[PDB]
Amino acid sequence: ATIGRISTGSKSLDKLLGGGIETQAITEVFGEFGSGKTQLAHTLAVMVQLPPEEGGLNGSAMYIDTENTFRPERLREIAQNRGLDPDEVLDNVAYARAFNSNHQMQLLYQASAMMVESLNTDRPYKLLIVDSLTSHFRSEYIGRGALAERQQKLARFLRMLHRLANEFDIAVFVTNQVLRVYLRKGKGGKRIARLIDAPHLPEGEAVFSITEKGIED
Repeated sequence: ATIGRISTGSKSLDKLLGGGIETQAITEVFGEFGSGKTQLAHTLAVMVQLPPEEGGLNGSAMYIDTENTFRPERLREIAQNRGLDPDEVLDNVAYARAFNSNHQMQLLYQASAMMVESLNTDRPYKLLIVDSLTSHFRSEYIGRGALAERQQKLARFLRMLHRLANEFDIAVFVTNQVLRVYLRKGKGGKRIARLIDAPHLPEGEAVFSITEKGIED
């Protein structure tokens, strides 16, 4: 029942989030294409695996890809640049591609089954990534008349994500193309993260960089 924390790689971004990404909660990052959402997702996929003193929870990660954003070659560079074995870091990230919105919900029943199997092991799942959470729902429910249903399907998927985060004590990290964090391009390849409407965290901004290590100050 202790709320775990995952470092994002950047200490200024971790400060804004009150210590990092929370287990038993969903953290949403939104912004335009190229604002760093997937780089943050890839950095977290590595960070989670690290011991607490280094910013992780000694866990494994699951990655649900909706629009082919997963880059194992990028995860290998981040693992290498942080002094880890890239093939071992890769082995600890379960990847699954969602082809449609209904397949996306079905993937959560598979994540649930996988989480149970790895629960007693020395490396339980501590992170679930959903890259471009809303892309399939917007593709399939177009126009004024399918707005009610899209919102209904989306709310249902969010209810499911909340249940998994609470019963397995995992962080859920979701990305959303343009807890909520707005990402934006800053000056000189810098990125600005702005925290919006957090109940117990003040609004503020955090500037960070995209490097060979993924995300850092």
